[PDB]
Amino acid sequence: QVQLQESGGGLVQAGGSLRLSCAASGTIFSIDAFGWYRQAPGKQREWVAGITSGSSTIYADFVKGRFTISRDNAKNTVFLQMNSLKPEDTAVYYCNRAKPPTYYSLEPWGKGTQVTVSSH
Amino acid sequence: QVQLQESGGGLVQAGGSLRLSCAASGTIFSIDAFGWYRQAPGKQREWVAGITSGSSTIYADFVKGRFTISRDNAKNTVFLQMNSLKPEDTAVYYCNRAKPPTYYSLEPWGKGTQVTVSSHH
Amino acid sequence: TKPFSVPVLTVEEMTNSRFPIPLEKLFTGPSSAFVVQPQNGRCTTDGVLLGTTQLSPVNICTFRGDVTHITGSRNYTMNLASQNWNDYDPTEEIPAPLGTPDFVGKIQGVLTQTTRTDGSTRGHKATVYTGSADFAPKLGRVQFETDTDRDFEANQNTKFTPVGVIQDGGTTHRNEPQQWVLPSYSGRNTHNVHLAPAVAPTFPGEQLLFFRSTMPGCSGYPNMDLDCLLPQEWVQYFYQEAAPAQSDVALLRFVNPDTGRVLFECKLHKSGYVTVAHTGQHDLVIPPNGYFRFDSWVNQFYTLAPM
Amino acid sequence: TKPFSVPVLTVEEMTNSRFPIPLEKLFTGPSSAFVVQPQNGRCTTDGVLLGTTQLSPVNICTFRGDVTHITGSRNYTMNLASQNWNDYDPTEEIPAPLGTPDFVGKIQGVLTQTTRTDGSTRGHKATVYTGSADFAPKLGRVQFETDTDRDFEANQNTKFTPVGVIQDGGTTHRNEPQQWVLPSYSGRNTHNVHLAPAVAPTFPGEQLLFFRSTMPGCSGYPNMDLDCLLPQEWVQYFYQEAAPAQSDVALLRFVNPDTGRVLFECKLHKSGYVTVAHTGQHDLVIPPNGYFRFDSWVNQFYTLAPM
Repeated sequence: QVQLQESGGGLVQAGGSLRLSCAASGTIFSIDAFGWYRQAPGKQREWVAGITSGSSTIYADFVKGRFTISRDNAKNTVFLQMNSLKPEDTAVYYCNRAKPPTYYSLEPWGKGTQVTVSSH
Repeated sequence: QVQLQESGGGLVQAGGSLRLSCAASGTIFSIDAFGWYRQAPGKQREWVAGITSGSSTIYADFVKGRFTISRDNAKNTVFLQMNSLKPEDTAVYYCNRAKPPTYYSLEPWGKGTQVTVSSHH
Repeated sequence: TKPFSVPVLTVEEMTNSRFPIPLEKLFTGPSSAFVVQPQNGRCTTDGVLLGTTQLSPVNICTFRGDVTHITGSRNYTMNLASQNWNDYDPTEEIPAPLGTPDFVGKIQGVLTQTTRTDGSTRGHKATVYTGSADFAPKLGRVQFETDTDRDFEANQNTKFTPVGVIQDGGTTHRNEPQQWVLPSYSGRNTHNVHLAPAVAPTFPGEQLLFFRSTMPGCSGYPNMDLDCLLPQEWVQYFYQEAAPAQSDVALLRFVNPDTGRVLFECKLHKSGYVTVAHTGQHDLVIPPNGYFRFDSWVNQFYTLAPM
Repeated sequence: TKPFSVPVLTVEEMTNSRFPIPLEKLFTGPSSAFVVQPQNGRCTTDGVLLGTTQLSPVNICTFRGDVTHITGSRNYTMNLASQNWNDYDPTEEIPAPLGTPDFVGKIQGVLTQTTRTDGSTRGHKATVYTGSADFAPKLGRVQFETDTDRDFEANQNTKFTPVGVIQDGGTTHRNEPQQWVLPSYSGRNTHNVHLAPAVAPTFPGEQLLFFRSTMPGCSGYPNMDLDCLLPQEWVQYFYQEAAPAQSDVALLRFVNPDTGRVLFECKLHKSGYVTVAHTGQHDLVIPPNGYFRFDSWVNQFYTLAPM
């Protein structure tokens, strides 16, 4: 079965940076495209970044220039590097198998990883 | 329009007593029958006690003479006197309008009142 | 002049006319001890719809309109619209909007909503209490108990999709729903109007034949039996065919199409219900490919062969 | 010899054949940017069901069977049964069980279960991901994402009732469901079998005519448009009538019964889809009592009157 497991979240200072990881098992990783998504309490879930099997990338306008998605096929892992963080980036972050070019997600979700950006 | 508002729950030791109250509005209280119900986490909600507009009473098998349902039409209030409490009685308790003779409930629920009975274990 | 008939469909190919689920089986039992007056699944053999009956089974026990939050609760009042979102007309000579539930019980499903400006959407578990004092679909108002006090917006299209029934306890299991108890369609202490009539066997030794399903249960120990007097497909067919009735009673044979063997016969009354010659409760055992076949118009003194 | 016809039913009286909701409107637009190959709502004019099409409106996008899960998981695998709870047979020459969803997207609804011994019941929010690698209804297995990891029992009858669709984000709103993208019915990296064919207009100036509904949305910003090639009632009617086709194209006129005026005409193709002469993307503005009327079999080169 497909399994998705995010890690790397925590409490970070505004303007800080951190890297999330997502291990995706149970599929043929090298032929899949992936996305990162986020959801804050009481808000709709939203897409933030996508990567093709060819390692071409695309970003939501509100993270462009700050976030970088990448992949390591040998590790079956997708990463999200998050720089210049703001309180509006606080959310649970999730990765998923995705369908380009619009990057709707395909599978039931993993548990996600909490990112909270302090306003102090 | 119908409102149901429970109070009187609490934490007690095995063998203790509580008195639950339920304030009902939005109906003609004096012609209604009422019931008490309870639900513990992960279990089905179940009926506890019923009272007719004539103030006749009837109880579930597990009550075994320990609880008394009554009504005060003047105050639009139903009561559940709860004696000889056991840990198995732990639950959120609710009152409702009910349909005799089987006492199924009729209305959306109030918030209920928590009863917790500790075991002197 | 157009000849009467019934559809060549098996029981399992057909649909309950009182809740949006397939038929499962045929059942007969005595019914002198309660009133049999359902309002959905009511149609004459010549195509006149009765009660709250409309044509598609997916609209049965659905509601649509705008919602307003009931302060101090997780509950919402729905102000009903028509199915096509036009204004509801409370002056039509019907008991309640077509497809309204016709029994007292707790119907659980999902209340969904779309915000028209951005197309954002939301959905919540919801229960309608059709025995509640405030259940008044004929006046255009019903209430839903939900799991939110904040998520539904005002003046936005909202829909309830039914799933099943629940039970919250009593002196016995299966004490609710009460499928033969009509709701008070305009709320507590009101007159129901424009009802399809109660039905009963009038011929000695006869009982009603019921087209039976099992409603999903969503919590508790509900009575999930649901009997309708006509399959929904028979309502749809009579409406379309509108064949004149040549007498008050159509004789049907239930036939195995592989062998041509007749399993039993029954009476389809012109006002839209079926009787069989049997005494007692009985689950009929039928070949799954069997179907009903209209054979003759008969007079008022026809004695059926025992079922 | 038996004359062909279509039902005298208005659009709003009829039902989508790809999800259990009423029809709302007629819609036409170009379709060269996509492959139009739905598997529900497929039937020839002489009554041969195609694809995954079956007769019951309420069984579309429903599933039944027993469930299992890995300890700690809120995801449950359903081992599919047939509609009547008999064993499912993966060797029948169909793409997937009749009524299986025929599009890629996320269908939310409710998973209900009854325990046979005592009649206890339970219901939980559940979503099926028909674009997931493990969605494999042709093999007899689908999975549901639920809000429990402990309440369902094994070897007890379990049903999924569909409510609506969801969306979880992307480069734009309304990027899923993809109503014209078939699922992989046997799961990832497998080829579909026994499909009803794709359809398209033939001649200059023609477009497909769709029978359109709006699916409920349960979260996010889903594309709720749902187009079927035939109303479910037309499937039911052609199956019942089985009138022989005298050519490959039936000419229908859409009529206002109050004035007798013809609003437009259209081709109903023998293999079960409709075309009109129009260039553009439009909902059709129709009188709500309008209906379709079969007028003539025509040759395959017939020129429709432009709308």
